[PDB]
Amino acid sequence: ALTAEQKKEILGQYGLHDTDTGSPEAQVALLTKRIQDLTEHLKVHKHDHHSRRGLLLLVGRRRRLLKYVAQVDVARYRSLIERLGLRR
Amino acid sequence: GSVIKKRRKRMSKKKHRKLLRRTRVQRRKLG
Amino acid sequence: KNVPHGAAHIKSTFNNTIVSITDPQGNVIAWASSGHVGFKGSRKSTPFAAQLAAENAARKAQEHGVKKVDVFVKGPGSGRETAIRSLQAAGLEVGTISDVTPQPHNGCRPPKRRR
Amino acid sequence: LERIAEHWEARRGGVPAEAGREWRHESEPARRPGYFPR
Amino acid sequence: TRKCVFCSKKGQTIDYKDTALLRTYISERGKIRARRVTGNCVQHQRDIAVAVKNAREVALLPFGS
Amino acid sequence: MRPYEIMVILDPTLDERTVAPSLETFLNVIRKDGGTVDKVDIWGRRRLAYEIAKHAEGIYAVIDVKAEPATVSELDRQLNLNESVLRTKVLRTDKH
RNA sequence: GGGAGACUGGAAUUCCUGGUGUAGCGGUGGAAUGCGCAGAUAUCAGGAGGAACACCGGUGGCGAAGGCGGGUCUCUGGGCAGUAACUGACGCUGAGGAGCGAAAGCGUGGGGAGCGAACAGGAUUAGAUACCCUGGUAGUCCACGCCGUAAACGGUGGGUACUAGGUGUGGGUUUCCUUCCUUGGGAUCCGUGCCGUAGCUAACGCAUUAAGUACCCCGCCUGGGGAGUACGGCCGCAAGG
Repeated sequence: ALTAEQKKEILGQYGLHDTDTGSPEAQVALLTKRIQDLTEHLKVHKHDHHSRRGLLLLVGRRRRLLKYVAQVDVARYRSLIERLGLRR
Repeated sequence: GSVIKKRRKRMSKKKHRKLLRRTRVQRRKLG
Repeated sequence: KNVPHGAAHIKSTFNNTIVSITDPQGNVIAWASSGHVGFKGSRKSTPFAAQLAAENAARKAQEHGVKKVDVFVKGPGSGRETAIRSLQAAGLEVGTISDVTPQPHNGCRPPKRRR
Repeated sequence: LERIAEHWEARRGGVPAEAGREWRHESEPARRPGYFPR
Repeated sequence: TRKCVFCSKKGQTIDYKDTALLRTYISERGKIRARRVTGNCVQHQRDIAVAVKNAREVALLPFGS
Repeated sequence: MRPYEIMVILDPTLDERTVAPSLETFLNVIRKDGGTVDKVDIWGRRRLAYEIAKHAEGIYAVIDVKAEPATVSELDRQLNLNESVLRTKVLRTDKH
């Protein structure tokens, strides 16, 4: 997974304030970074199915968090989607 | 459970597989 | 020739036993087998046949000048102790006893179990 | 007559097998030393 | 039973370089001794076995002399 | 930059006096690569447990190095190509 | 011993070469086919290759399941404990659907030591399309893809709360005997076994890891054969599902 400095930088960038780590924005940003790293790893090891299952779990968790953020407030959802370069 | 039921099922399955093997080319040519 | 000190190799399988007195460099100078002393079939897996083969090999080594020997036993136990005892009893001095049985580190597949 | 056969093929499954696996009435008793193994 | 001499406050670290510390843990045939005979904990038993294998791989311990 | 421990075995035919410079120029790849530090220790001329490459004795060397994974693999690859190195082994002195 | 990749170690089997060396070896309940006398088996030295990793190693660990242990390095997934900083119900289940899924099998290309369906002899037998023996091809192995089944079983779907205890064992935090060496002992959280209450069950048994007491969601059953078969359809190169 990500190192402490990458987590610190992502949290400082996407966090709602300078302390929050459990906001849906911060969680979704960290999940997106983790998913990109996993996709790069799986591009080389095509037959690493056990890690692919973890990738699926992360994707599902991010989808649920985005569902919550969209239901709570659509403007935040749109801002996050445009800032992170996601489709849905 | 008694293995008798498994025996009946296995004999039915074995006979059906034998029948399928005996008519493979005939089935291929009719289908 | 004259080899005062040599090595004795005993291979005891489940249906035979082969004794070969060996020059310490690995050259064989006299060998006797369970079937070489008049046994055949299942008769040659018996400890008595092992005793006879060991005695015959010991004599055939003795006229070659072999006086002291060290044994290297090997194989499933059938007549190993009997073979060593017969080696000693035939006028041969037995120095050291070593069990060298090939032990794989889980390589190669054994044959299927008999029924 | 089938149950009476008593030739080798009829008694090959009842002859004790293995060395330590399985036990039968006519199975060869294990050889035991004088002193306890310890 | 017996003591895991490594869980103690004086437990020396397990290495593949110190040969004697491993020689005390293998039988006279060069085989690795069992845990119940040795008495050490599971983690230390794994450390010992790995160290013995590594030492064998660099010809510091015989492969079953 | 992770810490590594490298143990090499050199054939005993060569003199023990030239072992230290020969390793020293070998570790020049790790040194100029990434500002990396070594602590070479030599305790050679020990008979091996089993014969290696038609040899019974060997010269043992222990190298403690802190470098990048790509650099160390490069050093390991070079060492095996050299004919005076009988065997070598790389450990990670980290938690691993 | 969670997974993927790369490199690499030793024992053993087989084969090849060269010494010593002779007449048997091999196999069985007992033998014979078979190998050897053109120098076998045995013993020693050297070489080639493939596969599996003794001891550690267990009712012990990890994984959703299938499953996973020679060593090292690289990349990567999950779990647990403590603090409780953060968000503030974001939870559960899940028709269809998608993915993974032992072994055997299938396609293309390599590899092939041992084992070994088929196939050959030998033996046993009234007969042996078998059991046993000697050989032995696919296959087993690798790369990339298909297949999609298993006694794929704990024959026990998932989540949650509650309901006597006793005793092993794995991981972690902590108070007190304190030598603080010691499974010292306790408490606690998460696993994994055994024995046992209440309760449940036709019985066997289960029993805080429920088959007890309840709530939410899903799958399935409705006498035995015919039959998981025919017909039609979908998937598959085919086997077939």
